[PDB]
Amino acid sequence: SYVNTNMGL
Amino acid sequence: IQRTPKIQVYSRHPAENGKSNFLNCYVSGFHPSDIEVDLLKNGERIEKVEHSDLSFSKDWSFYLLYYTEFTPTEKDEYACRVNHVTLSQPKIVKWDRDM
Amino acid sequence: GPHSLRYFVTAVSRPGLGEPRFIAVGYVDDTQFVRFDSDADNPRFEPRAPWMEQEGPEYWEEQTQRAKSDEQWFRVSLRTAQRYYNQSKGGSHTFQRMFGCDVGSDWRLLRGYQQFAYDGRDYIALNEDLKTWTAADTAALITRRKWEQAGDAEYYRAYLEGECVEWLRRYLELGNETLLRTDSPKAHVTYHPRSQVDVTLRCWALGFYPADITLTWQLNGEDLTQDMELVETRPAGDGTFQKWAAVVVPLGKEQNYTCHVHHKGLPEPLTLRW
Repeated sequence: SYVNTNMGL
Repeated sequence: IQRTPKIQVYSRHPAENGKSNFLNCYVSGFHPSDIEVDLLKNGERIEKVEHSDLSFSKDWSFYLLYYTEFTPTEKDEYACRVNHVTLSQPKIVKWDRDM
Repeated sequence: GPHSLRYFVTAVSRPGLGEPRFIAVGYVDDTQFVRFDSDADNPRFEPRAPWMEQEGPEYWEEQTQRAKSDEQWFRVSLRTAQRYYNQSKGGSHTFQRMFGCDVGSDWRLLRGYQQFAYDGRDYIALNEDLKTWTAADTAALITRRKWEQAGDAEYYRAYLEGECVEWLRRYLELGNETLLRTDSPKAHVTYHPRSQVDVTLRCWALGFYPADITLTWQLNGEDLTQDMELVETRPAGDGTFQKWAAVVVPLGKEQNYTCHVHHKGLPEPLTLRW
């Protein structure tokens, strides 16, 4: 449900 | 950026002396998130006040609900005191039974 | 009817006072249902609506791990932003992220979101096509180039059109009898002499859910939006909301004004007066 951001800023 | 808090003080249910209710202080539209909010009874800080989990709006500005159970009387005065980086001194908003 | 699943995430650095505070809250429509707070005794995703108490250990462990992975991403992102904006260190900064999905009548994806703000200003946002990014300034164009070369957007599109909408549908199932209910507003008009010349008419709307509502004052069938003082919708604390809209009119003319209320729980809008 929650999802991670893949690439770095 | 800095946005000063909007502040509303009010009860959960229509107030009636002798009837338990909840006193709410709703702060919104502010940024950064550090903010200090107290609920006062006759000028004195009330103790068991809780708050909602930090959240924010479409414009990224924050909002929180501080609240405590209580039983209003015709004479006891209630208020919300807020300090924020944008305020040069605490802002005190009295609880108006008709607002 | 439309519904949404949204997460609001905030990371705030506190130089010299520890690692950044990291908080995540999730909502289905206007009902909060989970939270993760890095400053809790035992940081983990926890239910904040009674109907989530139905999810088992495996749901909470996975959610908690996604939160902790995202927490480190924010520690890195606060440092990177400070470099991109060439800011002095020692400053306390804020990174925010909002992501989620709105679905339509067929409870299929209608709008997917994944966007960010730095120190309260837009930084970068996934566009409605779920493929491109809108960078808010030059620093964000740097981030935009990196994400456009990865194929980063495709990943979010798959989650927004899939897992996001499937979990929202699951949540609506779990809390159905409270999430799909409405509480139509209980409204009334109060009267407040201001001078001996004019009076304040205040239209109140209490105990409603969902939060979206339109309160309007009219005179001779025309909207008085230009004269209205409208406070922001506020939580009563019991899952319901309140709002009021006021107008200052001439004494003895108060019977000319009508308050109009529209809300999902009102098949026909209300029309009231003092």
